[PDB]
Amino acid sequence: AAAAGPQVFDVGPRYTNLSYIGEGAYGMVCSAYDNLNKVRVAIKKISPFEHQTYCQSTLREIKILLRFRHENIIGINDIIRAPTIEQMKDVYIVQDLMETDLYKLLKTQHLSNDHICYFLYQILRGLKYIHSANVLHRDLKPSNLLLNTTCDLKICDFGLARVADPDHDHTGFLTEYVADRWYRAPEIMLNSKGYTKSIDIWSVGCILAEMLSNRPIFPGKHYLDQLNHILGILGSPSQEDLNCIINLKARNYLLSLPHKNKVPWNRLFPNADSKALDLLDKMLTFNPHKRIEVEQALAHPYLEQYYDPSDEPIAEAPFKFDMELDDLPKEKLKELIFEETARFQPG
Repeated sequence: AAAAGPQVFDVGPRYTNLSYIGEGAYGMVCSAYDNLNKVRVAIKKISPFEHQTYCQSTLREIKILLRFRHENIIGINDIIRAPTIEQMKDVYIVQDLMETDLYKLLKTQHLSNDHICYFLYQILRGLKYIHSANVLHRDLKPSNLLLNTTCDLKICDFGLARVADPDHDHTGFLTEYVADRWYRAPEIMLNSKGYTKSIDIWSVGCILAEMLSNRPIFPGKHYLDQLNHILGILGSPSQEDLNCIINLKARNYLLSLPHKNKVPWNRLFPNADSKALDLLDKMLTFNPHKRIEVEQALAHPYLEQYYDPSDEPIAEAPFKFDMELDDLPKEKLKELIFEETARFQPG
């Protein structure tokens, strides 16, 4: 067994010359030389079978990523696992090596207006496809946008992804949420479980603002501070937008807040392309009903150099039904991961 930071990292014969490249969610990530494609690849070791929760996320991410085929979504090249359920303790997911991500890039690098435009285009092109598959990403943020040396962008990390369920999206005030606070739409704190496509557009809006300045636009320190950051820039919601929040604890909370006026995008982003700010305004709209749709954002003037709807494909095979993974035991989820990974096996 090849070892890395002496743990097992046992990746076939086909993957040699291993380099540790950090610790992801369900285990260790390395780069490795692929002997059959003569390219270096990324390999993620996953060890989830002890915990029903880890099995859930692992299965959901593998099902989604194996069904999707899109230039702007990370693909699975290979899956290495034992030939039997009994011997399967770990799963290794092989993907294209991406030298960096937008989080790492924004920490040190100024983006040109052309880079911001091209990166935003790729994000929306990939999100069009996800949404067309009736899937919500629910955790879009810079660190989940992988980049290579020629600025190709790939969305990753479908750990929080769900089948869209706009009809069952309503919930109480202060409902607990897992996804990164700074990219959460205002409605997640108010009355939304985040089962509508408009939650992803909000996160993309936050990412565009972060690309314009190299700083998060809404870095809230706690759940309610996230709302104060949002309303500090957008201003107090209008009567119309409030009238759409029927939940009394959420409405009366917003009514308790001192009045705030909007901060103009051009004051926050004096260097920014006016078209980028128009589109940003439309993405960071408080009312999710009035928020711009992914396809409208691709059609916005800011993206007119790239916009080509014939080359912005939609999914052949949407997830029409909810993935009822929450009440399956560990053991069934391990069998389903085994079945889902079976196409990569010799034979």
